[PDB]
Amino acid sequence: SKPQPIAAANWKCNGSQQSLSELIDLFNSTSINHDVQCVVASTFVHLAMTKERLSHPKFVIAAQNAIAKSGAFTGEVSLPILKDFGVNWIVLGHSERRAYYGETNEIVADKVAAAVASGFMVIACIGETLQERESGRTAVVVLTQIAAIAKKLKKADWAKVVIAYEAVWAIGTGKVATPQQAQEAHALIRSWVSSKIGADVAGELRILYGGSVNGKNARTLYQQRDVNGFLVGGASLKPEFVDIIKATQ
Amino acid sequence: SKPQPIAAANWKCNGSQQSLSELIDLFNSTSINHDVQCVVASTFVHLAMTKERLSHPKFVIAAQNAIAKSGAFTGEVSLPILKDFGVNWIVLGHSERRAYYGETNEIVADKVAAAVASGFMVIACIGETLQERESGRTAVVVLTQIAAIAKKLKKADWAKVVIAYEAVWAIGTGKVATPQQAQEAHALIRSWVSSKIGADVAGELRILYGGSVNGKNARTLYQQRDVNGFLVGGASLKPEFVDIIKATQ
Repeated sequence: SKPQPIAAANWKCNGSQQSLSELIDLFNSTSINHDVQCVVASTFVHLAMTKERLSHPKFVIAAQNAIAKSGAFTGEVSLPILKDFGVNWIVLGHSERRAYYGETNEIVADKVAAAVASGFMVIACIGETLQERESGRTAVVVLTQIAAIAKKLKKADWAKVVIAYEAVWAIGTGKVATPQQAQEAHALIRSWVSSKIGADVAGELRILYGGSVNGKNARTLYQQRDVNGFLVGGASLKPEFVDIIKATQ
Repeated sequence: SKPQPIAAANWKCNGSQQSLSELIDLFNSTSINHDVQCVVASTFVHLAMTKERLSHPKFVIAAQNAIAKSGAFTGEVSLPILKDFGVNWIVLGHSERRAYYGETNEIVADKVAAAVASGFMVIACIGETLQERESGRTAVVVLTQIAAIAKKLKKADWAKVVIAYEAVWAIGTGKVATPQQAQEAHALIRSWVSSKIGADVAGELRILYGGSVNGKNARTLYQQRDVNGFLVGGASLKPEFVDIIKATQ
């Protein structure tokens, strides 16, 4: 048995007010009989409606991104802004931001540490591409990313840290990730944390699977020793997200 | 005559729920006797409240950025999302996003083209830096930037285009933008438009001044022939933004 699992919805850059309203209420309707933190990471635009319309005691809201401080940064949203808005959870370092929007390992780490310092619960994303997996660089890449983050934190910080292992290599590539492959990656990350931060931090840490997660595959993913729940992409916009949460029992 | 002026508030990455609420109600309180579009560009997070709480007939809400389409773009907000949210104005290509967030001339142009195609009113920002100006490259840079935008648009598109001339070189630098320098930038711009797009377009086009504007300089800036209002930064978070609106009379 395990730390409290997390079922996190990464809606990404998606939703309409009507589509999202209905999903929120489906989420509200769910009876969750176990301890699980559910999280909905909507676009910035949708944070208001979600905050107001989502009333479920097991759900919190998150941002999908931020910058560290307010000021002369047109188009961007900052941590104190989110904080003032009552958002206390945030996803940082998503593969898409690292790929498209200039988030290097250091930029992500700095954002994580800034969010940790401001009181956020952080879902810090790491993980490797297909090309990196196929060139034998899974451990090099993933451990590099997490080392970059961890050197910006101190022990106390890890209470507020969640690590999402995005198996990007396993999303839309032909390669469907087995529970074993998932487990093998999560084990790698947990051993690293044990060895580098300590076995007590490693035992408390939630490591989320953020490859392709759906209603069908979640339970058998979740059952693996070192999988503590999920950061869900496209399925999180659908009813089966409920079955993903249920799969964390 | 001058076309309808625009008084636009760029809040940049600033505001709390309480601070912004008070500011919005001041804006609601204003009595505006002349024809002017006031626009409030808040952070994505504050769009819901601004929309809900701003009730003034001369005001519209705007975003400070978007990407073209919805999808797997964690952290970003798209044009369709904004549209579904009732947001029909947008500021694109702000100096800060060009400087910090990878927006080349092409990227801005592409965003502007997509927003226009989507039915948005677009405040497209151009302008040179202090050292561009002091190397004698004002006209090179500014006309380069508008050309990159214009080549992706067609004639009928321009009814939805506003140009904001950001006098970046004049904000916090010690260099003083006289009304004469504002006017000659604006004239360069409208000349270009007249000569490259058409004198009819150029006569209808709002070219907003977006160097340092405050309640004290605004009237004198407005009275220049080629200035059609303002994209105000710091002063837009303050009461004197009302005086800036009044100055477009």
